[PDB]
Amino acid sequence: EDRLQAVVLTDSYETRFMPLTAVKPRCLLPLANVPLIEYTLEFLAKAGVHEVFLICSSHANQINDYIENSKWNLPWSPFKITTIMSPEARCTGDVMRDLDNRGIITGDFILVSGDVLTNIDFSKMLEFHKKMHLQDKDHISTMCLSKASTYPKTRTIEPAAFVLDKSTSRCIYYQDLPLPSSREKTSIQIDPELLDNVDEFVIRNDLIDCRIDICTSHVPLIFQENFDYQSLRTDFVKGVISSDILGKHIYAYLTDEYAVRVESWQTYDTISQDFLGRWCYPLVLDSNIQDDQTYSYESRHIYKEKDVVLAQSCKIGKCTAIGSGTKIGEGTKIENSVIGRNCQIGENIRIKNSFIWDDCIIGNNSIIDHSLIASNATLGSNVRLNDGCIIGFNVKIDDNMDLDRNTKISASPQDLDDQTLAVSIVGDKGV
Amino acid sequence: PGISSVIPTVLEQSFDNSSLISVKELLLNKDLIHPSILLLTSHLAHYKIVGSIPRCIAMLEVFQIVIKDYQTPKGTTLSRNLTSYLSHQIDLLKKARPLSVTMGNAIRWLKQEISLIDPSTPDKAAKKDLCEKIGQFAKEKIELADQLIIDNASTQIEESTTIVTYGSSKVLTELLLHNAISLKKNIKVIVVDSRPLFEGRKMAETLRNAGVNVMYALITSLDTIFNDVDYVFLGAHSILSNGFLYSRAGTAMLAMSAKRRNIPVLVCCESLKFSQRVQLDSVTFNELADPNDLVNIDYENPVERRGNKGALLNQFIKERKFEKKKLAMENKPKGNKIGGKKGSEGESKDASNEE
Amino acid sequence: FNITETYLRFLEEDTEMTMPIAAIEALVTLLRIKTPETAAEMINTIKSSTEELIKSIPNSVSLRAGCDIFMRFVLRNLHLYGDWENCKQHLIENGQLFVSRAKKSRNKIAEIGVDFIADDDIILVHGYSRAVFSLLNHAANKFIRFRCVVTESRPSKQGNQLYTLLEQKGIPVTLIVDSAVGAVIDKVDKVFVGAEGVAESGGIINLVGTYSVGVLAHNARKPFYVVTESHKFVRMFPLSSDDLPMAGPPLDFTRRTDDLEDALRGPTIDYTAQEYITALITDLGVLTPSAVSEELIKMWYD
Amino acid sequence: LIRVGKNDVAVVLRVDKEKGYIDLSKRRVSSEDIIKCEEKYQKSKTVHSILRYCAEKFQIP
Amino acid sequence: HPNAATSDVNVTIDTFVAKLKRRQVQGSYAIALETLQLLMRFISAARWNHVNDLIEQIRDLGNSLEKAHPTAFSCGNVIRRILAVLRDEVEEDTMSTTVVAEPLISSMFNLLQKPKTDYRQVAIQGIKDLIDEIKNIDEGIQQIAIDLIHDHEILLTPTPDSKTVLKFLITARERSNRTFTVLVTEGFPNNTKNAHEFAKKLAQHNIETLVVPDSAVFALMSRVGKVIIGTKAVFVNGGTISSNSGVSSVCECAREFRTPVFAVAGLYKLSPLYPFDVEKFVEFGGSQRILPRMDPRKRLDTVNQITDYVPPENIDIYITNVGGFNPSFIYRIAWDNYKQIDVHL
Amino acid sequence: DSKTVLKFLITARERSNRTFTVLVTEGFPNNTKNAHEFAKKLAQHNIETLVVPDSAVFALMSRVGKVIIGTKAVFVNGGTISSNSGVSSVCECAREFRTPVFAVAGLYKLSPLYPFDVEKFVEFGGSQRILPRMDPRKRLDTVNQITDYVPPENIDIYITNVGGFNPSFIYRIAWDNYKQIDVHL
Repeated sequence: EDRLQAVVLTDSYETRFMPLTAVKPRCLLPLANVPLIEYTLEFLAKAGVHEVFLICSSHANQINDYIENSKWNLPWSPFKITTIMSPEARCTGDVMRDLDNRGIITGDFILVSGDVLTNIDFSKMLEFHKKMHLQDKDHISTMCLSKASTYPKTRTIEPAAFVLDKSTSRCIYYQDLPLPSSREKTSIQIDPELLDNVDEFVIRNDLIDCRIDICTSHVPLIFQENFDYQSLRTDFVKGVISSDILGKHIYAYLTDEYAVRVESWQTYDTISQDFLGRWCYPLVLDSNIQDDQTYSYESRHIYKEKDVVLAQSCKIGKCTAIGSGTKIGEGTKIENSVIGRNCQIGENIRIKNSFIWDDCIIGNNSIIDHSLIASNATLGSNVRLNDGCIIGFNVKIDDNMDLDRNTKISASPQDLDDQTLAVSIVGDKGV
Repeated sequence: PGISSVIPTVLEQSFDNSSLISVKELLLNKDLIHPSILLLTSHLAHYKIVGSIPRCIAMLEVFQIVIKDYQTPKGTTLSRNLTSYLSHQIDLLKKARPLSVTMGNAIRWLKQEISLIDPSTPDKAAKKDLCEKIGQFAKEKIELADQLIIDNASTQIEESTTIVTYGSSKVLTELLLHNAISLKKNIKVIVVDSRPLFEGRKMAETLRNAGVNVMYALITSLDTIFNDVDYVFLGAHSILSNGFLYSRAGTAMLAMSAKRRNIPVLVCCESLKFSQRVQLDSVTFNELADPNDLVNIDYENPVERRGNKGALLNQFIKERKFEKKKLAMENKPKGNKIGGKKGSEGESKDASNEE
Repeated sequence: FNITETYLRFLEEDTEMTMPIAAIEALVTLLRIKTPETAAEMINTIKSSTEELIKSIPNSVSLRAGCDIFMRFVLRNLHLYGDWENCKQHLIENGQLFVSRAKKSRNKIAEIGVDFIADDDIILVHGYSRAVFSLLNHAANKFIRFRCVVTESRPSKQGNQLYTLLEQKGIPVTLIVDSAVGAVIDKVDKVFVGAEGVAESGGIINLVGTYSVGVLAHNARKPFYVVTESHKFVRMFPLSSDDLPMAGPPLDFTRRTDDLEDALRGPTIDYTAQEYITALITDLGVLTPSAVSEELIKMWYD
Repeated sequence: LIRVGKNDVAVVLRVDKEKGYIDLSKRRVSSEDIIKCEEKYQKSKTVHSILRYCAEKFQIP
Repeated sequence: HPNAATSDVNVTIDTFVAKLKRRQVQGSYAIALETLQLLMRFISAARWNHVNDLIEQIRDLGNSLEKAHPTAFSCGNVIRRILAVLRDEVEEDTMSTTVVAEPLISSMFNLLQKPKTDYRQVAIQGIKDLIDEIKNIDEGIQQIAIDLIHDHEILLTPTPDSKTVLKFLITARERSNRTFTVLVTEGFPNNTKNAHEFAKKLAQHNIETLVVPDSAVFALMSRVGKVIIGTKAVFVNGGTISSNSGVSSVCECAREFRTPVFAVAGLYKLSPLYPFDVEKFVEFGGSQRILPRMDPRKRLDTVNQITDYVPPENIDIYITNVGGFNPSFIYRIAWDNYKQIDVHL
Repeated sequence: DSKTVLKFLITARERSNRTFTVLVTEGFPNNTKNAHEFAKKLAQHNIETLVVPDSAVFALMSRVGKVIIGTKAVFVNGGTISSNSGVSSVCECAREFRTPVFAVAGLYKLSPLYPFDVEKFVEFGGSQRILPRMDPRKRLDTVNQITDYVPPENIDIYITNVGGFNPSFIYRIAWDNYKQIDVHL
């Protein structure tokens, strides 16, 4: 039950964020107006940590600085942050190998890939895991899966068709399909290797990725043994099914309450929206986590920090949130959009269903629809943006532009159109 | 032949006169009875959507169907044991689900029709005309009235709206749909739901089927909402000779709240649903159902958990009962929308003696 | 020929004429020029004229009501199924006659229906209506002992005018402030009304401040009354406590623009609810409880 | 009642042969005459229908 | 002011914060106990020497606690009481150090006109006093309780969430010769299970229980005689924070009907700071708890609130462990427990 | 007192299964004897009777469910003049505490004349049965009224031979049997 170490895969899913992640590390980017790492840390604490470990890689100095800044740094914390520093660029097998080389591995150690923030109480889960362990020697690792709104629709990267058990809760098949977006390989398989032993076959698909694992003493040794598992989902579960290490059990925890991990950009937006609303049991910003935070709760699902001002006569839809150091002008038509920290507003702006990051000037006469504006990137006069316009680092949107739907703009100070220098591409400008 | 017996749960102490109990599961009945009516009654009994408007229409349709199917005997005339049959049917209906004001009206109309064409006519000549007459009546007194109401509603909004809503009534839903679509205004709809039979959920579904900006709440969750919001609406079932609102469940509290927060409510009325019967209390005659209406816990209707509660007769020394139809305050709702566009509830019986 | 011109014609005199009575007369005059036998060339044209009049309005309400009444009368007229001439003649006649009847009605109001102020019951009156003043003057004439109370009218200084009209009789009166209305309910008996129109819902279409007064009356349980020449039922439904067809803006939210200007736009028309009419003085006999609604029903046959 | 689609029998009272103002009457038409009117109207309708589809097909007014 | 000065003296602040945030602590009593323990820890460990400086430190701590959590009030109140206790002793000490003291009674004009050291033991004693005060509220009210409700009269009871209220009801019910009927409203999205439990308990207790759907209050109001608020926190102008959901409407109804509204709570729940608003105080529950689905539920923004506020108007009487106080009187009581400078930190 | 009201009561009592409690106010002057007679009649059939003092209404009105009056005179705006003794205060109390009021009435007993002032229609009564001997009457001033008027703000139902009607609606009923012409002559 007690004494459990935390190991979290950081600096791993870079470039999966299609424009971002190159100069500053993946996790250091400001999520919901305040750093992503903190939420994850809090979650870990809630679960039950005794020492914090992250597998940092991309530019370690900044990570070190962050650690220095952080609250877990000085004596008062039950757990300190001392990140594992390794050679540059390596996969999850390689990461595991590195960890093994380093040495600090325990019995019931915790392994979470990427960054996650959800509500479900973990103590019960832990207890269940322990019980399972107490049953037989062959039990391995824990899966986290949650139910969704009947039919799948906003799921293409990970629409896993889980064939599952009710009596023992154990996986039978795993498949990722591009069927809702590109109808080319519509395929479902039922393997016969565990067919005439289970009998209670349940065919399901409507479940969401969390990538949170409680790992026993078997896992790192297994990793060390088999160099074919460079990944952890598509190869691993299949291998387990196939009985590479013969006759072993895996758990599939099924919860009625909502649980999703961080993956893409629309998904990120959805997560943010959820956080803003009361979709997960207690999660709030107004409670204040990181030192200098001065957040306060308001009615009509509205979040306001201190040093926050919005002016009179703004007839609005529903749900708005503002960061600190913000001055908002007069006469605006707004529906379900979010404005970040130290963002300035002149006059006359229409906004619908949006999220805005750190220090982004919403210029005079501008429309933001389902589109993001990132750190130091600013909007000037007469910009007409549409649904899903992704903006990265230092995109200085200056004078007169019209960008179409689903357009992606490059970040780091290359592969995709529209660049960092003055005005985004409508009339060719750059180097 | 037919026998009642076996009643579920405790009978409490108060409200002990109304027929509400018994024949839920079918086990032996009378011989040469047409079963469509029985089926309809069963449907009515296990219904969770119906509210004021459609039941009577459905009944009318069923009657029409019966008439169309009706066989005139080879020896006897069109009405001899027919009346007996009708009586039996009525009794069955009563046993199943109480006959409302609308139902009474329908019965009266039927009687009138019977009086009009009395024992003299053959097979496919009388009923051919009768059916058509009925159809014409249906076209006239109901659909057109509804249309009129809709049109009244259309004009009733001038500049800007933010509304809190409640009710299963179809007319209100239709109005809302109209607001959403063929008016293109700055409409806002906040939904209130009720526990015994689900209406709010249905309303929400309907809204979704259009794609509207929708807030959602319940009976108790009211106070925090009003922190800009103006209009309030309700839907009534029937009004008596007295002028008091003899309608369904959670309306009156909402109305009171609205009154307190300083912007009143408007309810919609029908130019047929008025009764000779006189009552001013809950005890006289009320819609009463089995206590199974308050069993389900959290989120949805079909879940069933073995956690805290799940017994009725075994619950010793306990008196579990609930009300469906309420008698709302007379002075509280301001506007009423009938066939004559607009007017106060000081009318009461200004259509009853009009006949 | 114009009804507008006719309306313009009467200004300084009046006091004797009663709202629609003059308007109705004008309408009748307009009718009896361009062949009143036909129905296609006539009713539609009349309606158009009425619409034009409505469009042209600066600040007047009861005209529409009057027009509606006239229309109703016209409708009533042609049901005899005899000949077109006689009915037409009757129609032509019924305008001056109607006007005459108004005076009779007024007389009836002033002699029979004046037993509400008799035992020195101090009358709380605001809003200048001619009927009210007639009642006052004819009370003075009968010697039926009385005292008057009037709240100061200061959007356009009608209060002074009212005071002057009260000096003609020669009876002591007092000034009242409409914020210190809560201060005095002690010796003044009941609240009586001179207004602009009668509502479909039941309440009254009145001037600058009325709802507060109504509230105060309710608190004090001293019954609220309306004194009018009874044919000002305007086709308007006040569905809420603050929504009506209005001559001006509803509580006009002004911007800080110039120096001492955008504030004098006082909400000079207001309303109070239907549960306030204990009695209303009507010329068709003293009938109130739900009388207006009944009348409306009779008119629209529903 | 009486909205859109329902047929109303009428006799012409007053015609303005100058600009266009027509007066009509329902109650003046007798119970025997109503049927006749309907028949005529039916016939008229058929004639119009006859000269509608045909007009469309050859593509002429 | 966050944690910086605390080294090997006090660590439990973080634990307290955790308890506040993710809810491992449940019930106001428990919170109060925790607060007391914290105070004890502070006292047994921290360095004194000066008195004013100590007071300042305490104030700072209080401020920090406030910053950490608002929805907990009992915790705050206890601290304030302790501060007040300290204050009198401090004043006494000052009076001795200086060496006229009292004219006739406690008097005004004190704010206009100019007004080695031991205190640890006194502080300890104050904590003990606070504990004693907390111990039992019901054992101090139930003597002024079987005094209001009588035979053939009918009660209306919302909020069975406060543990005191249930106990009070049970005490009222105890008698064999007396008979009365009880109506219990639900309050769906936050208090249904609790209500059900209460109903079950009533049934067990040999009393005529009546189950009420939240809608059917109006069709039974003609028979209604009494109204009891199940409050959790008390304020300056008499007002109270309820133990969540489905009270306000009922209260309003009662007011409309002019039907008696009593308030049962306790003077440890009494706070020396005004409810400047309701928005900062009352929090919302979970929007997920009303309606399922998620992906098309972005459109379906649903509203649900836990806690409830009642105005200083619908409330009438507050019978406490001491006795029957009133909405326009509780200020003095507050003062008697929490002193002048102690309110503003 | 009247044989209509009495008969109604008898009819009510006939179905004795219905739980009804009879509270009778004595009525200070003339009504006392009549009340006693009524009680006696009730006792004849076997009906439970409780005697109420006229002073004590405020201490009872919060408990009383429904009120029935056997009035003599019915009016325009919904008010009534009843057969003497303390009604107005009771009605006021009812209004304050919110209490439903029934009335046994007849349309022939209903009057088309409107009562406009309290100063006229309220009838003062004799001080013969108040104080014996007339020498204290020199300086003191005894104020007494026998028959009283009711404002329409209170009563809500008029059960007649036809049916129950609304007070702010009874004018129509009256006019369905009477005219506007036959009032002032």
